[PDB]
Amino acid sequence: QQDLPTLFYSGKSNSAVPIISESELQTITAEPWLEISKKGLQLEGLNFDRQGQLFLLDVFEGNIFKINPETKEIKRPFVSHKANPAAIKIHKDGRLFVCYLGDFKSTGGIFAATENGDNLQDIIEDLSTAYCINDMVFDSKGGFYFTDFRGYSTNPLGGVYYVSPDFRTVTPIIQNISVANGIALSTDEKVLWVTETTANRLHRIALEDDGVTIQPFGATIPYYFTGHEGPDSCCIDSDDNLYVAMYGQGRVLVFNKRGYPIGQILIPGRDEGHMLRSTHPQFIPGTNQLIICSNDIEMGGGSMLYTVNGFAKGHQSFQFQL
Ligand SMILES: [Ca+2]
Ligand SMILES: [Ca+2]
Repeated sequence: QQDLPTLFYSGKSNSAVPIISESELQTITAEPWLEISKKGLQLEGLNFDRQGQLFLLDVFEGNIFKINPETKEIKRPFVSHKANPAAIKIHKDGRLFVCYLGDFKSTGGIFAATENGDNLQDIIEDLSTAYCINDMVFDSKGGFYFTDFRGYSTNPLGGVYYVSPDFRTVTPIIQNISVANGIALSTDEKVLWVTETTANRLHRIALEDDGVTIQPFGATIPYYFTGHEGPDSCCIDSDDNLYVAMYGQGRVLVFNKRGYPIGQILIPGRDEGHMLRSTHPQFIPGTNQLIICSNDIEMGGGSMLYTVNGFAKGHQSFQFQL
């Protein structure tokens, strides 16, 4: 697909530190790519495997879907045995890691399994930990950072934690976050991006070489989002731009490597209150074609994946590591 709405490095989108308002951002409207269901499913957790196949899920029913981007064929290999799964991150060894929220209070955690639902492993046990995990991102060593999705605006119970490659140690990276949601590592893995949903803030965290210590005055707030509900999941491209799905806003915002907004992707029907639940953005491996999932549960509609071409090709994350 080459005739898809595309984002270019023109105007202020090509500036290192653009001074601009959201209404002035280079904007494009996403094209419908594939309807998952006529029924309302809370789509989330987009992630491609080493073979370029798309894996995603729906929070409330816990269905795990596998999609052939080429044929548009949709399969449903298995259903999560844990309540409210919210993200899927594929390991370099092929396993699917599934972050779940549980009861939203503390019964969340992370489990791993084959693409067919076999060999269920408790990476982060649910009942023994207070965590309710929404997303995660693997570093090149096999360790990973995850977001603790808890609390609300003035009750910052959330935060970000790092799990060692052997999965035996959990280390706090940054805490006192009002519902940490989205998370991403820069291409050099020295910068961690985190979205705080209930406070509408974007966090940029500069890390030391050990991957756990924050550089002096290294955790900052480069951007204050606006509108109900707030920032959700995010991913980066090979140019270190950050794509942030805005939950309840029917759009995705794109920031350059310095945390400045350079692009905006609208979901068809948002003005009328449709498809406002845009939750996750992800690139088709080896290309700059972006997929975005959203749903019309609020308006009694269905679940749909949308698409556009981003500023650059998707980044080669952990599952694509050789
Ligand atoms: Ca837990
Ligand atoms: Ca999310």
